[PDB]
Formats: sequence, structure tokens, C-alpha cells
Amino acid sequence: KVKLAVLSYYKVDAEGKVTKLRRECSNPTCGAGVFLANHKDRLYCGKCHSVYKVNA
Amino acid sequence: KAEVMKEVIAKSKFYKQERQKAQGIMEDQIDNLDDNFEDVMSELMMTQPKKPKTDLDKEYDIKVKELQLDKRAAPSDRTKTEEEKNAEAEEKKRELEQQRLDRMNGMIELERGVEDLDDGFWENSISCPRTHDALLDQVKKLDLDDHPKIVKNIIKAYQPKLAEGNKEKLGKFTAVLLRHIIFLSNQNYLKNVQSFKRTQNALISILKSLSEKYNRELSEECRDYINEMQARYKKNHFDALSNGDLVFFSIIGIL
Amino acid sequence: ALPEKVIKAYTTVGSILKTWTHGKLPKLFKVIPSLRNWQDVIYVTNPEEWSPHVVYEATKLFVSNLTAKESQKFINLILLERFRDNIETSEDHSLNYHIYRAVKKSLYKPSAFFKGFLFPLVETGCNVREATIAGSVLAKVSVPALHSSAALSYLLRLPFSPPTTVFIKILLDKKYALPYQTVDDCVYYFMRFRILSNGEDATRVLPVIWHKAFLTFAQRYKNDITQDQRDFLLETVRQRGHKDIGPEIRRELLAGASR
Amino acid sequence: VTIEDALKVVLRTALVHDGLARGLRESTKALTRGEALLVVLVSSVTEANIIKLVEGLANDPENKVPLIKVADAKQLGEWAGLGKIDREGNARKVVGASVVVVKNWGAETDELSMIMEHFS
RNA sequence: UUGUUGAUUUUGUGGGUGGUGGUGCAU
Repeated sequence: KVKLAVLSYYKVDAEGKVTKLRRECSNPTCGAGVFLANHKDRLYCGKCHSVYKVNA
Repeated sequence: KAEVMKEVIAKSKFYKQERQKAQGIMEDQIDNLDDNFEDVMSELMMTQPKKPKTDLDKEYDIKVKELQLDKRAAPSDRTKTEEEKNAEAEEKKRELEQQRLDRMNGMIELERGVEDLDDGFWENSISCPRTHDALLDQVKKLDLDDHPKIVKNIIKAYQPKLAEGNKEKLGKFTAVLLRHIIFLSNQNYLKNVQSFKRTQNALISILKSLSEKYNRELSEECRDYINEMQARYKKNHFDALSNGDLVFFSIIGIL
Repeated sequence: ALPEKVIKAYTTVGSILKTWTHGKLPKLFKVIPSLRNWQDVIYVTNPEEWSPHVVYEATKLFVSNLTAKESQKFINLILLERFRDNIETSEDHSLNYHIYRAVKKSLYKPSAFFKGFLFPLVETGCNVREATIAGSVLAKVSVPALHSSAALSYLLRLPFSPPTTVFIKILLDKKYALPYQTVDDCVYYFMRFRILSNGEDATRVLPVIWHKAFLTFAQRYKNDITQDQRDFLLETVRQRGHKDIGPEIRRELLAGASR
Repeated sequence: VTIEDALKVVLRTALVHDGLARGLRESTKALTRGEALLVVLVSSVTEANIIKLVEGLANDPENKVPLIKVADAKQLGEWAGLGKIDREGNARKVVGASVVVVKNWGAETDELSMIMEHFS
């Protein structure tokens, strides 16, 4: 089990600016807010199960 | 007859091979489609379409939350008739009576017999107290007549359902309670015999309820008290023997 | 229309689903829930011609992935129809095991199941055999008390039909902790068959299933109704009590304490 | 009608229409999607990083969403419906909700106007 | 807890159930 996994996906700057550290799944079923899992060779979606290249 | 059996065996085999051939064809098709997934998915992805609840559906969501707010009822079972309860109670008396009779005859439950045992013998908030002192730790400041109240509260505070492991805590408490009952008898009580009688029988009643569910834990403690008192008899003889030892042999017969 | 290449690919997927019995599904079939137009993609796979094994795995695949609103369409349009089609066309009017397991899988999502399978069925000419088969699934699978209480309340508001009375009996047989709002509605249901001005339910003949359901309620929630509700239900028996069940129901009502 | 007593029927009404995003994960998904209309945050969150983030997402220039400060997470969990109701009348087994976000309001009440007026 | 998901499960203690069971009988 991973605790506060959501916290890791995005970051704060001292000015309150929020930045996303993970790419979001392009699938409109996923819509916005579905973050791809970052593997060594591929980006994986937990909802659509689609596979994207890391540097695509 | 034999030729019919061979045809049946041959037909079954001929049917089995067809199924295996069909299974292989199905697996081959699956492999080809999986290889073509990416081409199919991409074209499907490009042609994807662009982005009021039923009145019945609206009511259900309203109901669900309203039912969440409301209180819930406790379920009860059908009441058995007095004859059925008596018939059941009369039955349960029968097997227990029969079970006791067989054991007087030598039936041993592990259903072995006494003769089997005689082979080789001759040739060769509220705190649960895990220890007898710990039970007193909660009960120094309480009066003699208050012992049943605290003891009962300990069982209530650590019932099996409340948390995991409460079975073990109560089982150890069963052994702890037994030593307390013995411990009180050894203590002088001529001053307050009536108060002692109000505690001494009450604790035994609690122990009986505990023994019904913790006979295993009680029996282990009972053996340990049995084993200990020879050792005191092994050095002190009667000076080891006290009122509580007389009390102990009484309680064993009860439980 | 879908891309012609896609149509050919999913057409071959469907042909596999016709005879599929075991193993891994075609990977194309696996990702259908993740598509917006899964309905269109599902149509080209011929849901009516899916083997019972495919229906079981398809229910697993779609109930988990699709949203609650979308799973209701899948249960309503495919699983409900297949459940009806198999019962109607089977020689013994029995349900296939795989479809019987699929309906359990769809029950993993109570809201979609209730709005997609049960409520459409009872409101669309459900028959006794359908209710018995569906009721058995509801009997064995664990269902939430909250979701069931809402479902039982609605069935207690529908017009009387023996197929609906079975599901009312099943839900009562579950021995749930119904909220008193549901209990009052349950009292109202049986209060609507007494002779008073009243509707045809007062003079309507009552099968044994109605009496068994009323005995089922009496044996359990006798401790969760008011004294006035007890009197209303007690005199309902006096007017509509059964020969043999009725006297037993009287005993259970009188043995209960008012809340 | 106090603001806190106003937020009582608020989070209850939004529940009836399935318009509440419950949890840090759901709240952030609502904010990133622009589906959030109101944000309720707990001042007593042990990890300040959670506070910095919902504030940042709520204050994003593209989609500014009103934010509300609440003393305890346990009571918001009760308002979000997490807790269970007992025989007596009091809530029990309540699960603290650090963040709650309103997606769809469901019904138009007078309690709306005060909260929206307060922010304006 | 599911397979990403959101309370639908998991855990411990108690616990009712023979039931998509058959065969005959009486409109």
C-alpha cells in the first residue's frame, strides 16, 4: 500500500503555484485528471490500460 | 457389444480432436488480433465521438441518503413455541445425560477408551489483568463486596466481539479470576463473613460463565494449582494446606 | 460508422466470442469499456450471440471499468435481455450457470444492478419463473442494507403483482437492519390490502407468497413497529388472514414490543 | 443562521444529488477538471503540504474556486456522510474528511445566497 | 478494498439457513 500517492503527483512552489509532475491520459473517457503511471519503458493508464511511450 | 464400444470410444476421440483443433484455431485468431490491436485501437481512437436523470433514478438517490440518515432496526428471529423449546430442551438434556453415562463407563473424548490409556503406563479504561497481582492492582482500593462488580466490568470491557484477541485476554482472565477466588478464601474473613459470602459465591458464578467458554484456559490453571500444592506439600505438608485448598477442590467439582 | 478496419477487427472478435469457452479474451474486447462509443463497438460484437462464458467475463470486465451510470445501460441492455432470452427459449425455462454467475457479478454494483436488472424487470412483465431465478441470486449474494432498503421501499410502492411480491419476500428474508422509514413503508404495503374507501387491493385475492412475506416481516420486525402500526397490521390479518399462516402471524405480532 | 450551520444543509443537499467529491484524491480530480464550485478545507491537517496544494489549486487563475476553512476534519466527514447513525441519535464511526469539494448543488436554497454573498 | 477504484469490500467475534431439488396427490 502507498500512502498519500496523490501528493507525489504534483508539487508546490513557494508562491503557491501548482505544477503536475505526471502526464495526464489523453483519453476523453479518462478525461482530465487521470495521471499515467510512469514505468521505466512506458507510460501506463490505470483506467484505460493504454500504453504510451515515455518520450512520445 | 464390443464393436459398439469401440465405435463409442472412436467417436469420442474423434470429437475430442475436433475440439482441440477448434481450440487451436481460436488461440491462433486471438494471437493475430492482439498483434493488430495497435492499428485497430489507433483508428478507433481517431474516430471517437465528441463529448437528465430519469425521475425514478432521482427518487432512488433521494431515498438512499434519507435512509442513511434514518435509524436502523434490529433483526429478530421467529419465536419457537413452548412445546418446541421444551422438546428441544428435553432433547439437549438427553444427549448430555447419555454422554455422561458413557463416560462413567469409560468413554474418553480427545472416542477412545480407558483401556487405551493403560498401555505403557506401568512399564515406565478498564484494564484486563493477565496476572493475579494485576487483578489486585485494580482492586486494592475497592471493598470486598465490590469484587464482583469490577470482575464483571472487566469481562464486559473485553468481550470477544469488541476487538481481536479479547478471547485470549478473557481466557487468561479466567485463570486469573480462579486464583483470586482462592486468594480471598485464604485471607481472614471472620470479621465480614456475610460480605465475603456475597463476593465468594458471586465470583464463582462469574467463573462458571467464563469456564463455559474458557474451560481450556481454566483447566491449564487448575492443573498448575494442583501441581504447585504437592510442591508445598512436598516441603510444608499440612502447613501448605489451607482453607483455599479446601475451597479449590469444591470449585473443581462445580466446574 | 466505425473505421472499416476497426469493423473487420471487431467482427473477428465477435466470432471468437461465439465459441469462446476458456482462456484469454481477445485484447480488443478487453478495452471496450474504456471507449466512449462502447455501445457501438459492443453492437458489432453481437451481444445476443455471445456465449454464456463471454457474458460472465464481460460482466466482470464492464461493471468494474464503466461508471455507475454506464454500467446500468450494460446491465439493462445486454445482461437483462440475455437473462430473459435464456429463460424464455430454454426447454425447462432454466437459466444457464454462466448467466447465473454474471447476474451475481453485476450485483457487485447495487445501484446499477437494481436500476438495470430488477426494477426494469418487475416493471416490464416479469414472470414467476424469472422472479424465482432472480430472487435466488438476490438471496445468496450479500447486498448492502442501505441499498436494499431503498430497493425494498420502491418495490413496496409499485402496484401489486406476485412477481414483485417474491422480491419483497426475498429482501425481507435477507434479515437486514431496515431503517424505520422502510418499516413504515412496509407497514403501509400490508395496510393497503385491508377492507375499509379503498382500492381493489382491499378485495384483491392474495396468494401464499403475500402471506409468507407478511409472516417473514412479522417474525423479525415485530420489535420495530409502533403499537398503532401493530393494531393496523393485526386487523389486516382479521380481514385478509390466511387459514394456516394467518394464525401464526397473529402470534408473532402479539409477541413483539412497541418501539 | 451561522456559516457553519449553513454548511450543514449544504453538504447534506449536495449528497442527495451525488455532487460531493470526497477525499483528497477526488477533490483534486474535481479541481483539475474544473468541476469544482466550492472547496471546504480543514485547518487542522497535520501535513501542511495538503493545505498548500488545495489552496493553490483553488486559487488557480483559470478556475478560481471559493475555499472554506473548518477546524476539524472529523466533523466534515460527518457532513460528507461518512459517519454512521446509531439507535440513540448521535453519529458514530465517523471517518474524518480532510477535503470536500462540491460538484453539483442539486437544489436552490436560501442557504446558498448567504455563502455566495459572503464570498462576494 | 477493487481493477486505476471509492466503501461495492477486508478483518475478528456470534449466527439463520437444506432449495434456479426432485417425485406424486387433489381445478
